[PDB]
Amino acid sequence: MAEKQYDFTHVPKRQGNSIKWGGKEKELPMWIDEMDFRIAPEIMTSMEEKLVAAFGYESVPAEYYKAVADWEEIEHARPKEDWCVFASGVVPAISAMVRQFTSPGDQILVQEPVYNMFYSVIEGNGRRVISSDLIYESKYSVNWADLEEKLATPSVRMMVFCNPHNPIGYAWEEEVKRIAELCAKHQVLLISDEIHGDLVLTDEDITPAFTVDWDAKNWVVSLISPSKTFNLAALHAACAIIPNPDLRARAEESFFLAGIGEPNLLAIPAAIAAYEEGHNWLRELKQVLRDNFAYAREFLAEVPEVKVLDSNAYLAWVDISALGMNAEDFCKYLREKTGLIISAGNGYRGNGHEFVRINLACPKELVIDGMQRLKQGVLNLNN
Amino acid sequence: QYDFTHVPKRQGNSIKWGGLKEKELPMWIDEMDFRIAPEIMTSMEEKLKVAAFGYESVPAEYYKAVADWEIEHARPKEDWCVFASGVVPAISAMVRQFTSPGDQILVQEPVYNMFYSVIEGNGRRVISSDLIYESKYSVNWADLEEKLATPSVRMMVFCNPHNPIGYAWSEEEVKRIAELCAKHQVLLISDEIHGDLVLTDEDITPAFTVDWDAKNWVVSLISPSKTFNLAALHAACAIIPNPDLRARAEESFFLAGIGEPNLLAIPAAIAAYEEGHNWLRELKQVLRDNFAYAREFLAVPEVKVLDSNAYLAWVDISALGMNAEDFCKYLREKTGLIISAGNGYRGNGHEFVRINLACPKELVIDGMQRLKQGVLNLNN
Ligand SMILES: C=CC[S@](=O)C[C@H](N)C(=O)O
Repeated sequence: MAEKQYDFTHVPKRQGNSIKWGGKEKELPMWIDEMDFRIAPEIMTSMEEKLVAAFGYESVPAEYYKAVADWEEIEHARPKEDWCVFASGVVPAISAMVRQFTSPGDQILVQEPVYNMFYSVIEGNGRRVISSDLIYESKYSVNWADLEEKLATPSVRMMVFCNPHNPIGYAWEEEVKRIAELCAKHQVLLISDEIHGDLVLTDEDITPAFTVDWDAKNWVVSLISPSKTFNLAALHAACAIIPNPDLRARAEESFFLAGIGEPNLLAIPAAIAAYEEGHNWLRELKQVLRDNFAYAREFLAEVPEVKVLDSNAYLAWVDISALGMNAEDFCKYLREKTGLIISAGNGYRGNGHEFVRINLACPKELVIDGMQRLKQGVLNLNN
Repeated sequence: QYDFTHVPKRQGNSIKWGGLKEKELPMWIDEMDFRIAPEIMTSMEEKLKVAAFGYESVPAEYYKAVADWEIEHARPKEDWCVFASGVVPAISAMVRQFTSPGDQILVQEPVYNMFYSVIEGNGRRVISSDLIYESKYSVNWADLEEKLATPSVRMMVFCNPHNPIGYAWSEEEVKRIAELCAKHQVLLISDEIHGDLVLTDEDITPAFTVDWDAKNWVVSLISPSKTFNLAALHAACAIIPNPDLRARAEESFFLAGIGEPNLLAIPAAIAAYEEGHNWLRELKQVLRDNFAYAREFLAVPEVKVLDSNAYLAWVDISALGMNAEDFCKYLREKTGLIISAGNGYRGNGHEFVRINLACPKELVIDGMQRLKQGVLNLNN
């Protein structure tokens, strides 16, 4: 092969409070959205240098927005640094922007099936989910007429738009300006969560919503973070990109009010290192991930009873309807007999009750064992 | 056994130290100029070597560390305990969950200015039963009960030990307040983030210790952040005896996005609560020393360091007849010493300065001379 500068073979050893690896003998979790790779050693170096030995209150330096705008220029479209505001997390920032830009009672449009934490922060904040469901016929599709009639609804004040879309792994262009343009037209804030934007495995690119014509650029917020990209979920560093100057200043005051406007001790130095010294680690990763998807899509093509969707952005969305069993029970039964743990599609709503989600961001050895645990689980049902 | 003489060299984005002029001495904002406990430090660099930082739950050891630590004071039941990334944000979330917009929320002015940000910024209304200032503050118990009895007063933010006065309330006072709140079905939020830093052996009585008339109406908030110089760790704990109250506050932490620990919060905090007793014992001796050196030097008799039993020195400048802000502004100007104006704390704060003493005695030396220097140029 072409020798990889960095280690994509060795599974980090987590402490016992890890959600993914914490709490049975010979069990294999591929459900929760975090990698099983060591982070880039260039980020590790930045973290270690910061650990000054006194960790008092921290401000957000102009060097953070500069690394952010640079990464987005080099890897995708350069935002203005003035557009940027730090927040400690994507979902935290959404939740605060729900509380800031909508009222209790207001509806918030999503596209089911979608990341299950969207429902929690909309419903838990006393707003109401409305969905222009995604049409499934081995691809999903947008019922645009149904999308427009929901946006025009007076009580529909926000669209939370997954770009690219978890869990179907779909990277939306042109579709994104339409969506922006329809939001603007009906005066609906478009919140573009782009947390998976860097992990497009095809060289299709994501279209950040902040790049839309000024006709609609005043109705958009893009959210990025290094977190899913460099395996730093617990770093609590994200970035809202908000061109409308009043919008942005109001987002920022609510981040403060919520307690998610100030960086923790490593959020600044590690994020800057990722955004400025992480291109080469990512490019290599993307080769390991492409290789894992190929291996998995190919092996499942041994299990004809399931149908993987055509992804274009590391999670595999797998159609298990043929087994004629509910994904919650399948995932339960599959676990108890094989020790493989994958995430049932129920929680993602839409047609999720027919699907399962398998996280392939792990060394190939675990992709093999995983896929084959899955084949075992299927074989036992037919016997 | 531990270093309290050399000031950590911060990166450029420190609030306290970032972007200061030459020859400027920051003694205003509440973080220390000491390196942290090596045992804490250790746990941080071990966690880092994991080299992958995905989602972390809160382990029961975190609540056991917290209960064991509370040796220092009172043992909360481990089930009562709920992680949140910080004290003020959990105050912010409990305001939104437990009151309605327009409701009133009672402080005892003068108090820590962040209490007004979270009360007013959430569209709630501040009402104060001012503490009666007579070189010390006292409580008007008649006034406090009338206000708590007002139907639109739904909550009370109680600072215990009370910042900026530096006063750790009596077991008597603490339970009397909890009885009145419960009498009048007002929720009592006990900010106890300074409880580990009472300089006298006069220990804090955490609101969670009050008995079952009123234990159902209390919430205690603690945190290693002030004690161990960890404001950027984002690790804290709410102690909430009432379980239906506890379950609700927990879902409000999760929606605010403060209910989940960062990559360091859990192991550093467990390190602090399990092994930081000796480090802290030695910190407190450094602080009684600098408090001692501070009051004797100022006794500047036109100012009055009033009796603090817990490291921010609340200094009365009423005899110089100068507004705190205009004073602290003029001080920074000619002398370079930066100190917190009392105005932001409301009450009678505009006649007081707050002075941070958690720095090596040499910086305390330099600051006190600077302050005296200032007081003399006003008279020339
Ligand atoms: C604790 C359960 C919710 S979990 O942390 C959300 C995560 N991105 C996932 O992939 O499920």
